[PDB]
Amino acid sequence: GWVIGVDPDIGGAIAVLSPDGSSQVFDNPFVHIVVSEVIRKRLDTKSIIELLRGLDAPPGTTAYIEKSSPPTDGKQGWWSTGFSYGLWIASLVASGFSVVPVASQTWKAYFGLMRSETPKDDSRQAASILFPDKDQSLKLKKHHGRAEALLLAAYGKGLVLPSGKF
Amino acid sequence: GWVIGVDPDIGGAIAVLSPDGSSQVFDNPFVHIVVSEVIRKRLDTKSIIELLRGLDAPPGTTAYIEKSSPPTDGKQGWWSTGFSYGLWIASLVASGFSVVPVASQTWKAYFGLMRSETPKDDSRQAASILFPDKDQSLKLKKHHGRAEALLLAAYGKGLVLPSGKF
Repeated sequence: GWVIGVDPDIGGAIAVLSPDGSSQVFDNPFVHIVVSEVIRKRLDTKSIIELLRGLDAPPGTTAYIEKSSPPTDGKQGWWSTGFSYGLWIASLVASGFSVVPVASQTWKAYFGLMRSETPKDDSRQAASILFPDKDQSLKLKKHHGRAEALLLAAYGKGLVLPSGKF
Repeated sequence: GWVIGVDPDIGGAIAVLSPDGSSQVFDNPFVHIVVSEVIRKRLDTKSIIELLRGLDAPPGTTAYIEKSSPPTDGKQGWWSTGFSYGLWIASLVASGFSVVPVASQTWKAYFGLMRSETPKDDSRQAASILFPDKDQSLKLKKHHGRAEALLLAAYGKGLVLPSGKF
């Protein structure tokens, strides 16, 4: 009855949809790291795992995670993408959750965002239409990570946008 | 009293040194994946975790893992490197182990392999000198992953090569 959505990137989030209709979303924890004298962010492994071990989702809950691709930042931009992705899939399988990777094109096309002039903005609107109680948590432009994780869970659950304006 | 060494790559291995002097080494489990019509290998997350949960190393054992760098295969060659690395560090932290990353230059320089004409061959020799009971398991050229994992654990433990020939 539960479902999890994971935007695995820095700036991402993990969302939990419960069978009683309620939802939750948590920002991905991160630390700082200096790579070649440049300040980078890096996911916080311990905080992610402890977050997963504190969820109310029963073991076996399916986690829908975006398997993405950054090709204009190149080396150590794909290392970061694979690192964050490998970190999340391992943390989920170790917490008792089943993992289903979803292409970014797939969940965006389902919610009609594939060719959006404002993709991050529309995802927050689409996420607040599905979960109006998260409207506070989708206010800022930096909340598109929370929105993607919610849409990833909503796609995996098969939710549909109600008829109305966008 | 225990120590773990992890060559995180495909073709890598995980080694366990016990306080009674004995040692073990396991090949990294993998699956096949077709990426852009090309057959690739990819670490087996479930088999890695189950392997970690079956070790006799008590919780809190430090795991020394190589943090490496492949720059002549480029895109999706660094995604693979970060993916395997993120997969391992998450699987280790989730199994109760503490992680200490070690540069490839660091452990190679400690065992005098930094400027070796035959780096993979010498690592197997160095590993069989430290652990002669693994001589059978270091016979083939493809066993350099097992050797690296053993040397990673031997470095983290502070072992020294006895005086003698190489």
